[PDB]
Amino acid sequence: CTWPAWEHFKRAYISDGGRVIDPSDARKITTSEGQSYALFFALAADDRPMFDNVLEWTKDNLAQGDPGEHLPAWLWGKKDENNWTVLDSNSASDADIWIAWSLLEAGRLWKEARYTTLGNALLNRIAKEEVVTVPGLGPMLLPGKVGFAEETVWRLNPSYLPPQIARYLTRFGEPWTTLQETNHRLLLETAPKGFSPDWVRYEKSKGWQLAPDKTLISGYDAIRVYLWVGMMNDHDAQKASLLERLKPMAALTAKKGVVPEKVDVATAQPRGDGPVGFAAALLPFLQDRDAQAVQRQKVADHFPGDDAYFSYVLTLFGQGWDEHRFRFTPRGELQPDW
Repeated sequence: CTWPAWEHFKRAYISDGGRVIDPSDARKITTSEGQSYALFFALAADDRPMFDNVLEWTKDNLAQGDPGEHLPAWLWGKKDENNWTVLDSNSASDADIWIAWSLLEAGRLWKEARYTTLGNALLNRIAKEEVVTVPGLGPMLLPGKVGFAEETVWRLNPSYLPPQIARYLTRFGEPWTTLQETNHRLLLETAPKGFSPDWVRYEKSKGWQLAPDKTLISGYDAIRVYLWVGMMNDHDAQKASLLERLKPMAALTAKKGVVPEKVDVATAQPRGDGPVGFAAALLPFLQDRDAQAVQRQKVADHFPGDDAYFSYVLTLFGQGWDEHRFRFTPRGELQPDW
């Protein structure tokens, strides 16, 4: 009853103490993102021992022992020859959200009230520290607790709140009820050519900043937008509207046979070939049987090695969903494959 790609990921990328190590950083870093993804994959795999191992490392080393009182620091690793510690105390809200959702779903599915308590506390802390009311938009999720909000300009990351997780979180009331609506609009309104940006700015009295720009690109963050949308349950009434908006990414991938590495959000111009992780990330997204099969062949023949954290986690998400390793319900709950 095992998931072999996850078994190997545990052996090759997760320390005995429970931290996900990106081997491609000289500092041998752990990110809150790596931890949150490990929590999700452990829950999908019905792997409570690794879930607890990862969670305990996260709370003690990223959150001063209590994510309910401290948002996890996003970056941890080797600072000096003699000091392995937090490298950046700032948060990353995509990770905070995935941790909170994974805690709530583990508490529900494993019937363990402590996961629920910690997830509820973390979710309230996310709301307190990195959800703000933006004039003209309403409540929005900032990419982190500092550094993305100023008096007249805000910067958002469309990949940071998967639509199905937003749908799930509405069960806890405001601000999650309204955040689901503002997130849906964010995804539709900032993809004027059908490509979602890594990062997008909103300016007071001016609206979204969508003029052509070298930093307004569908790249290594925005690839996950298409992934999240593809993994929505078909009975979520809003999946269709998101697939329709983002359909040019599917058409471009199918035409080329290769997922582009970067696409200019304002002009739709592609450049570069994405890594195997981008191929896997689009498996749930591509609705055409043939285009999907072309990417499936790439993932099968170029499966990521032990030196490729990013392509590996994208592959666990996309190939995992492609292999029915997990599903989401129409409300964004985990539909486990146990």
